[PDB]
Order: sequence, then C-alpha cells, then structure tokens
Amino acid sequence: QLLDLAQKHFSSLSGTPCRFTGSEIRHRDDALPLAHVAIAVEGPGWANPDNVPLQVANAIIGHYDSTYGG
Amino acid sequence: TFLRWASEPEHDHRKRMGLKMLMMMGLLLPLVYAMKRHKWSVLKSRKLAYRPPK
Repeated sequence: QLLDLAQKHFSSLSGTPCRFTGSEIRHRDDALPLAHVAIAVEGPGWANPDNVPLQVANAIIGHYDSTYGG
Repeated sequence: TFLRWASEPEHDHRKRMGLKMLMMMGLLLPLVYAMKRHKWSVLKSRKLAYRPPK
C-alpha cells in the first residue's frame, strides 16, 4: 500500500571529507550560574564498525544528573 | 709553556670538555627552544574576541 501510494504521489519527482581540528572556544561569562563544558575527539563515521564498541565504552562511562537516585 | 701547564694542569681536558659542552649546548638550546615554542603556540596563536550582548 505504501509503495503504490508513493508511486502515485512521488513519481512526479525529479530523477567533502571534513577536517577535525583540536581547538577550543571559551565564552567566558561569569554572570551565568553554571559552567557548561563539552570536550570531544574525532570519531568514526556511520559505516565504521568501531561505532559499536565505542558506544559500549561510553556506556561504561555512563551519565549522571543531580536528580539521579543512584 | 711548562709553567702554563704547571699553573693549569687541567688546560687540555678543560678545552676538550668545553668543546663537548659547546656541541651539546648548540644541540640542546634549539631543541628546548622548540619545545617551549610548541608549548607556547597555544597562547601565541590564540585569538581573543569581545562580544557584549548590548
């Protein structure tokens, strides 16, 4: 059903590897109550298998919030 | 010349050690200078900006 609907409606339709740079941006603003920090490294692409173990690695580091009961 | 040796029995060895230290320093000063430049490039190349929301 979806395929025939697409053929009905969507038939009338038309037929740069980025460079990771180690750097920093510091927006110093002492008026803000809390400091936000985000630190990253060059990761893999979507098709790279290494995405699977790396997520596991992140799962080991985990996440925390002040409202967590753990 | 003999009296020169008598006053400075370490003359020749002193000159030899001086040559060795000159070579070592001519090797090291550029290297440590390069290490300092490597560490300090983060600040030397940094670019400050002022963005008042006003």
